[PDB]
Amino acid sequence: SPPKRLTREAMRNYLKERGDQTVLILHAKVAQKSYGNEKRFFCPPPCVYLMGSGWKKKKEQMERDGCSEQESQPCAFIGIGNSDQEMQQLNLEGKNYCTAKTLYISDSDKRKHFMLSVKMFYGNSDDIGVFLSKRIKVISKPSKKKQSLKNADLCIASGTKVALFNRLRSQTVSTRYLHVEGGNFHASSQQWGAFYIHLLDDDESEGEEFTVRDGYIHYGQTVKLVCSVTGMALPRLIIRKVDKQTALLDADDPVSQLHKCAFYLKDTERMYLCLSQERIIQFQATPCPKEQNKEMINDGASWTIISTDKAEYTFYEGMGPVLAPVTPVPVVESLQLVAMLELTGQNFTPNLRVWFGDVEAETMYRCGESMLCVVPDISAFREGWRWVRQPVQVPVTLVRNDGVIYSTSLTFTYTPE
Amino acid sequence: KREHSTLWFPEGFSL
DNA sequence: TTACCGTGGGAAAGA
DNA sequence: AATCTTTCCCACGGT
Repeated sequence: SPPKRLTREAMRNYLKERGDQTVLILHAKVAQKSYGNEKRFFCPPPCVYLMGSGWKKKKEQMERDGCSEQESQPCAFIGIGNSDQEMQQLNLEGKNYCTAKTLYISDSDKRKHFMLSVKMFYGNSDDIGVFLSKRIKVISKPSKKKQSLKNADLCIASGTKVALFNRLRSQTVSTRYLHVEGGNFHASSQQWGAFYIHLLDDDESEGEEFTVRDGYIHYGQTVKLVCSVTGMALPRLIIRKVDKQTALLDADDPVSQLHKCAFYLKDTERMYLCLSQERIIQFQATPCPKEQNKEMINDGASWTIISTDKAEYTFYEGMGPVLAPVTPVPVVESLQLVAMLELTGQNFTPNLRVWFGDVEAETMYRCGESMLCVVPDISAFREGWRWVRQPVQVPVTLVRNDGVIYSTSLTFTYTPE
Repeated sequence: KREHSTLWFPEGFSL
């Protein structure tokens, strides 16, 4: 017989308690393909996080229900989605995250784009599900010609996230990523930061507070690198095109995916953002022989630039453990509009119902990206109102027929008049 | 001025 | 030591 | 033909 549907009481318990389980996948937006038997590793390595207080609440529930700490431990595997290619284990023992350092895509896959697939389950074999990353573009190898703004996916827009890495003499073991730890910028061989790259007008002053521009980043423009997590920023920089081991002062073309970059620290005596082991410094460039248009830069001063993305999924076992995986997790991007509310997003299915607080609404499934629902009358929240006397705000939640709750950061407000 | 941050300065070197 | 391996430059093949 | 993209090849300097 079908599993127990979420009750109004169970929903109220959840709305008060809110121990959500979140799955985060931070990865790069492009990937170079591997030919024959070689392995061209995804750099930065994809990172999976188990966020929210729900993981501890699930752990304690399983243990109280008679699980050992080994059985209550969540297990993860990552690989190229929809492929005959092998999955690799992620080590989550004693940490809430793990990077996949040895992922690669073979030429045997003829797709122009793919998604990473994270298969999850508990140590007792209880299935959690399969979480997909955002879409990743396959590249044969970067172009040696200037980038046109027609190929928007190979460009970098102001206000987007990038990773930056440096490699010494083609050695995989030497890979170091710009990262922020303990309030300081450093060059980690194991972790990477996703940094907002903001375009600044040439006349914009130095300061913790700054005005940003819109558009695609070009070499020679002033930029700000801000950690998406810590809010740590480096001084105003000029992004410069690297040719061999020199920075070009005259290049103004659009910055492309996987290009080698130099970060001139604006208004200094040729100081470039540079690494020295795990340390981040500024190192003075040397003038080029017989040429003023270029400067010779230090080994740790060339940085490969790559746009990054994030897939995020939130779920809660509203009526306790279920047979069916919690996946695919619906994500709600926006809300629009007998009064109807339209939901725009991903992974919607016919077994979902939209809830306004503890009130279940008449839901109409269109596709995996669209859902319509009948807004409950204000009577549902204020017993004898007949109309909206005062504004009433209610959370919007997606609920599966087996009781699985998928919260949204979105509310609905009953507006007066 | 609309974006906020915490400034971090790297130490200078020249060989 | 030898063996094996990503990575990036460059050659060859394809559109 | 000429040119840019894709696939193939190889050795540096790492484990």
